Amino acid sequence: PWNLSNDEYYYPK
Amino acid sequence: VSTFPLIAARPFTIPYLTALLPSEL
Amino acid sequence: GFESPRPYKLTHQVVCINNINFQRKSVVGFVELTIFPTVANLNRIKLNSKQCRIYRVRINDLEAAFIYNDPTLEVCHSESKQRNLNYFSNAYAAAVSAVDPDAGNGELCIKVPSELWKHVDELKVLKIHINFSLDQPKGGLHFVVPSVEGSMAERGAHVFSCGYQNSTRFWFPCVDSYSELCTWKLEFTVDAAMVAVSNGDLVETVYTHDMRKKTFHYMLTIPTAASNISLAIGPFEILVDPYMHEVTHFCLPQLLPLLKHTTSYLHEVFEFYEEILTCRYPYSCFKTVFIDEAYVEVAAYASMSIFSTNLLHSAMIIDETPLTRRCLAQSLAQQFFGCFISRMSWSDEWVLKGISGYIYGLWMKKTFGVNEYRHWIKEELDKIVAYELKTGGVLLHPIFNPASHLHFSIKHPHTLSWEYYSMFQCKAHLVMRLIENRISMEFMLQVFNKLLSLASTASSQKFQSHMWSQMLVSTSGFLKSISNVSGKDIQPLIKQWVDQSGVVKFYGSFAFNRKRNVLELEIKQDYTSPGTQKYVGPLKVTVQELDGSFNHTLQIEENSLKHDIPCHSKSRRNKKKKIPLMNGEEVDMDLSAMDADSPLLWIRIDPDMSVLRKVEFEQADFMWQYQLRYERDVVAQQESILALEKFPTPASRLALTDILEQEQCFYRVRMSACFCLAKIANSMVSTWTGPPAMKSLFTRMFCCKSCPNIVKTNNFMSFQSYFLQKTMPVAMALLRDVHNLCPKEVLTFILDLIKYNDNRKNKFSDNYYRAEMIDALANSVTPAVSVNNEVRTLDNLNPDVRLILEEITRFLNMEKLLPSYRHTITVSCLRAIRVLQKNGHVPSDPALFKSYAEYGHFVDIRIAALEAVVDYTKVDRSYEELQWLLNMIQNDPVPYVRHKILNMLTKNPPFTKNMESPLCNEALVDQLWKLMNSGTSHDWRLRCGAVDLYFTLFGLSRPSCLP
Amino acid sequence: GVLIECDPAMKQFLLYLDESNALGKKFIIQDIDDTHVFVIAELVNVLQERVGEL
Repeated sequence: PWNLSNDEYYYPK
Repeated sequence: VSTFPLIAARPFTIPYLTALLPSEL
Repeated sequence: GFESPRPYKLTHQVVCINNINFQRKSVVGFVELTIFPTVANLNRIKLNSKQCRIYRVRINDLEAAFIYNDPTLEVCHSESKQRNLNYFSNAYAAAVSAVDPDAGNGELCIKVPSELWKHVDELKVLKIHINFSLDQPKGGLHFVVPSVEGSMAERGAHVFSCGYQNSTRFWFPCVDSYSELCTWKLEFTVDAAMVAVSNGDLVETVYTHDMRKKTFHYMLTIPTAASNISLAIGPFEILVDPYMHEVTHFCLPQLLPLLKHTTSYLHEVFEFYEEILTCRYPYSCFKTVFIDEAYVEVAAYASMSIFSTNLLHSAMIIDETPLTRRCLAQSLAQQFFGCFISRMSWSDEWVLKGISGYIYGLWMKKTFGVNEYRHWIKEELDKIVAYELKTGGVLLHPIFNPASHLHFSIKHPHTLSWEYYSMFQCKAHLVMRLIENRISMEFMLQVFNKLLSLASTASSQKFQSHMWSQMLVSTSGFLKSISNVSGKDIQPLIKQWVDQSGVVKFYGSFAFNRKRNVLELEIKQDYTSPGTQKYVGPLKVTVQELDGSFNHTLQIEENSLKHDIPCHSKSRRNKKKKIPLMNGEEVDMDLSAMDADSPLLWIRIDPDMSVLRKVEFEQADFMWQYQLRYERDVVAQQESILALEKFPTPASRLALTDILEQEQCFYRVRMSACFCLAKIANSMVSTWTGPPAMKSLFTRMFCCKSCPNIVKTNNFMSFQSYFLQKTMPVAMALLRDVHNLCPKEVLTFILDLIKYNDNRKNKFSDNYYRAEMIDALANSVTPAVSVNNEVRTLDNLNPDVRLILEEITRFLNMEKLLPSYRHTITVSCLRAIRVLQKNGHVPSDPALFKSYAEYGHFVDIRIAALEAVVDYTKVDRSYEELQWLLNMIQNDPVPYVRHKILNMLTKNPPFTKNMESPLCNEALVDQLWKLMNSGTSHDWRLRCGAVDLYFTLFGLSRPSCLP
Repeated sequence: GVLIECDPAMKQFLLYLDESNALGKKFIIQDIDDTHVFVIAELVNVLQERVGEL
């Protein structure tokens, strides 16, 4: 129901 | 009937009302 | 340039519908077309019509003579003894081409009266007034009339237009092609308590003189095709969007709060699609209708979308919010690029399907994150390589057979198999991602904005198609607009991935030369398989060495096999320094497993998925473990999970367990690591030291600190440990002991997870977690040890299975009194009873599933019960159950259920062509040939499903089991 | 290759000649551990001259 992709740890910028 | 009795499946006339609607709200 | 295949040009069409009778399932109406002949001596005018009884036709208020014949009603003659499928496919393609409006043809042939020939030679207007009647439609308009008494608005009866592609001929006579654009005037005289939703904007709503009926007048000034015109008449609850005020949402009665919560996100979808493209939404209104017994889950017409009510959820329902959200998003993407910009031929359909799927993927990227985007792209690519290696290949943009490796003709959308249609849309959006890879994303959005801007300057003119054909896109126009905005042409990429119909297969293996410090890759292609083709372009490879991550481009010509790339130092093993990753960060790695002589940690062939490929790389197991742990790409973590199943060493168990414990890993990687850890644990029995896999980890993550066997009370507010918590016992139940039976330590753990479940404290529902608990109980069932075919009775039941059977009986009976959101526990319990019947535990009796597959049940229960009956008639070779299923295909009220029964009977067939079965009569061949020929003549999706079933059962040649 | 058994403290003596000799591409082709090294066949007799200083 939300983002749930830990994007700040895989693509930090 | 004594061991594992199942309530028989009855058809609804409008099944989305008993499926989709929340009962505790 | 667009030149019409029709000798006339249609300007305006009036569709008036009166007397919608719900008791008799009947509509009456007329249709008035305004055509301009482009060639003199027009004589006959050929229109499209199915199922409508044509009463009278008047051309310019003069009585004209029409003749009707539909060759697609009975495709081959009844007295032809042919029984091969290639004959039927050619005859069906010829029959569909004989009613095709994309040629000059059509089903209703009207003869122009003689006195109008001096009006038609000097090219002046003709106004054709047909009045018709649908007596009891088997297609097109679907009447959902419940059997509660009361008025038709009090019982909840409604009509909606169903079908796919050009299926508007099924409810009024038209020119049912996507290339005949005209303006529209739509009047519907419905009951006073009902509302009629259609395309355009509602100009007025007048009462009738008795005030018992009212007429809805719609006008559509944007020139759309007849195939984009829809209708939904019912007692709908109206809800104006509180954010965007031209958007109205219609639901069935008593479902207004679900509609309020569900359609509350749609303004963000509107804002996204209007800011990546720079055109505003082209239509003046937007209407979302939610209905019962829908054809597809989401249909998109001009200025209107028709969804099923099964998408409506409340605020406390998770695991359904993203699915409904993305259904709304792809309906809006098709509003932009399937309904406003239309198709010039049946070729150039890949352009529209690709642009719709590509901008919907951009929406998914922004909304759910880049990691969910990469996971979705990888699952679509795996889907297409599985389908294309299975059967032939999908050919985007064929030239008119061009694809003769497959049992249907690809000249028309209504002869395609449904799986081919799904894979067509899937491959179209992946090829559009490839065009974005060659020509950057901002130039791609500029292409789409140029197409939309040409269409919207075209959409406001009044000239009858002098300029209205700029709203139709083609392949040559799309490539020319790409070449206009970028200066590069993509003709090699178009020639390889569109015109050629194949995917590539890569087999890679490396060797590190220590002397010259090089990495010798060895990439060979399998190009002799039936689905494959040969790749000769460039190929990116990413090598992670101790000095960092380096990309290399390899030129893979036909005679190429060995590619020597250079390697860097190994001075980050001399000092302990951090090894820099693919992104800017750097981590501490345990280099004890690495080779002493090689610096390279892992290799990835084609990391960005820049070709339609299937890679089979041969790394070492420590390289797969390093790629699972320290990679910053989710598709590489998924492929390392997939490749670690072949290496059951305890270092791989440590790698997957460290992935499972790790938050800030993407959650769908941990959900895969559960099943990979279960498979590895099953393979290293008689070596496993401590408890079963993931149990201690479950008690560490999700149970109480003071009580290890009592689970914590449910708080599902994190949405990543909720998914991991509901997927971990399902994988944990696939554990097996040395005796091939599930251990009683994991089964007891699952039963204690079921008993101590308390959900009185979270703001979310528990139906999916409990349904997954039933799925975990079903996974633990091993086949029973029947002796001398002993009858399975209650006393000789397994002591393990009696607890499982008690739990699923309790769950199903409690669902009968307190139902779940979409009867998810009914579906899970029916699936588990079929699991217990598939092994020798419960008697193999289909009567329970036959009672759950009746008409009055919810559609998820129906398809689960019918899946159980299809599995039963495959295993027990039942003749009467197959006749039951074929009868249910012939006469069921819901056509989605008929399509699903044909689909499930194709996926899990009762016999294949190789098998000798008792169910290989001439009677079954005659029944299925009659089902292809007649019987399925009203749907275009049941007929392709019957063709698929006949192909799966009897093959392309003459049925063998025949005189 | 040519298996050569040596001393752990003497293994790095042949590695310094690898980074100094410009005859071939690389002297040591595979360094097994601390008491086993490999070599293109040609420098055992030449190494015997360096024993006077070792």
